[PDB]
Amino acid sequence: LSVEEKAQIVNEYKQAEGDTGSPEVQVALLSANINKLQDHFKANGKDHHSRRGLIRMVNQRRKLLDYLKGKDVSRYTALIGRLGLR
Amino acid sequence: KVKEEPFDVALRRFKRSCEKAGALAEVRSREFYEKPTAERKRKAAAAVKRHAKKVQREQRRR
Amino acid sequence: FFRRRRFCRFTAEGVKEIDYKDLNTLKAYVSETGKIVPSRITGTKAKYQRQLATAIKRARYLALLPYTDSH
Amino acid sequence: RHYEIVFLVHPDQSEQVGGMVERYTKAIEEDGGKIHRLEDWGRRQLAYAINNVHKAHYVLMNVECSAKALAELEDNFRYNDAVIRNLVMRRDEAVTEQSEMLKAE
Amino acid sequence: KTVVDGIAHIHASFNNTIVTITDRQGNALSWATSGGSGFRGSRKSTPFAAQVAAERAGQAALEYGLKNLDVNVKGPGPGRESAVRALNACGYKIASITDVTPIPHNGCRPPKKRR
RNA sequence: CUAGAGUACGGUAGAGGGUGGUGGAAUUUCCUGUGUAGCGGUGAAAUGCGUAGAUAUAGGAAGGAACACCAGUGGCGAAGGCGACCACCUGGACUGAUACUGACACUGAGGUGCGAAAGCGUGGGGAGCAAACAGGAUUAGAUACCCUGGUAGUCCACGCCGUAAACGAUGUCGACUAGCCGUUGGGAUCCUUGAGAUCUUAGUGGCGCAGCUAACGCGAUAAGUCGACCGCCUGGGGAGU
Ligand SMILES: [Mg+2]
Ligand SMILES: [Mg+2]
Repeated sequence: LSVEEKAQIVNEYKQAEGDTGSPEVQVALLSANINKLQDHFKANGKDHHSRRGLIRMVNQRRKLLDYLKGKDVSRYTALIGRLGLR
Repeated sequence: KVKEEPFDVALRRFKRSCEKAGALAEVRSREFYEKPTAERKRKAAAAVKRHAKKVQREQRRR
Repeated sequence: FFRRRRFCRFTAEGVKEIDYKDLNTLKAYVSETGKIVPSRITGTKAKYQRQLATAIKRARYLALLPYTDSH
Repeated sequence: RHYEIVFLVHPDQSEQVGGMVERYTKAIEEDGGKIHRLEDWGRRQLAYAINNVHKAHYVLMNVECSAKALAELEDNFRYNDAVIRNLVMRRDEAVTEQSEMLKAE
Repeated sequence: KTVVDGIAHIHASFNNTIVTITDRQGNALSWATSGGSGFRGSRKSTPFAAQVAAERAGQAALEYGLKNLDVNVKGPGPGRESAVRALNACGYKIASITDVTPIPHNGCRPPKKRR
């Protein structure tokens, strides 16, 4: 993922902060990066050592959602529907 | 390559220049194929014979 | 200490990114037959020895340096 | 970006190579890529035989183009008989001029 | 027939040694082998027998002249340097001596190890 | 709340993957010249190859796979594994500064994946090497070792199989405990010329005190002192049947 494509996302899903630590910043950065790789793995089929890196990012994303659900519900469904998951 | 002036000088300038270049021990290791485990024994035994030589000489360097 | 100064042939100067163009440098590091020297003879640091081996293999490809005494 | 295309031509085409420079670099300017050096090292002797010749004519060139003009010169060198070897490179930096032909004379 | 400044080729295996006198064109003038001198066995591989066959090639070479020789030594076996000292014994000006040795960078794989 | 954990920012190092392309040395087959009696092999020989012109030697063509020297107790990868050069996509680690989130962590029965090599299926491709096999020799005997040949295979695409002395014969994670000599990479401080200096993290090696151990031996990369979860052992054969 590029540098300005990171800066496009942090500007968008900022929690009126200027700050990159909140889960709505972190979940957004991972989800844009999984969608980019899906055509790398339709050309490269036998790329197994890079398949291993993608499953790290998927499992990291389901851990931050349950932390988000384990605190609030209003912040949760305002983020699930804004990305279209589950 | 050795050019030329007596002849015995250019012989010893050729016997030595071949050995100081090589290509005589390398030919001798082309006549039987070593499986790569047996080439990991040269890599194992020669590393022991170098690090032990740096310490056994220190006993002479006492 | 000739093996000590040649370590400083790349580290004392700011010549960190060596090129395959300075043949006057690279001919100091190639033996009379054509094969490449070790790094316990020059004594160069192993960061640059790896970097030195690429500039040989590229200059060899462009026919700037031979391989053997045959051709 | 920031390529360092080096290619050598046939010794019998070293007369014609002056038009061969701009014939390639005009298409790069169509892409939108400026050129930061263009050196001609001249006629030198090889270290060995490449299709049974011994002279050549080295052409040094540093180009900063996008992905289309790289696809141009990748193909044009393959479809020629003047050019006998090439080498495309990549550095992640810019280019200053006048490297070594002063020092090579 | 008259030729000068010939080239001497020396091929030295572990069991036999073959010496050939040629020209710059790569054409045969005189060949001589260690087996043709009548050794045929354990005596065949000795560096002494690489002197008998060396001078015998150097005697049918004076049919054509060849006052100058250029030596290419090729092979791992013994008699690799003993054959050169048996060349100017016949009275030949040896100009330069050159190693030629086929060394593959990777090459085909060799046969298996003996037991 | 920020000490665990994760993000944003500079910055290095690497045979970490996948898709194409291009080299040089050597081997073999073929063509052509010169040239003429053996070559090859071995404790020694023989089978074999040779004037129907071999080996040698020079010129040319085609084709296949491996990638000298660098190369190292050296690197990278979760493990198996990974060495020609370039482009092409692509994963993670290190190191520094700085802001943010504020415990978001650990392990994991079942379940899901990636699995050397030999082998199996359909299609390619056939340089060398080489089980099965054939001949010679050795041999009371020799299916064997040694010699001359030689097929599946090894190579590529797609799919399968799932085991190895799959080894550090040592499950993952966290915290404390004398030292000294090396080495990869990275910041420091420092008089500055250093063949510099000392300190600090992340690896990787050689000795060693306490301590433990049946002994051998490990010893900040524990088999030392302690925690959290899991797997597994119960005399030898019978039998991992
Ligand atoms: Mg293993
Ligand atoms: Mg076990």
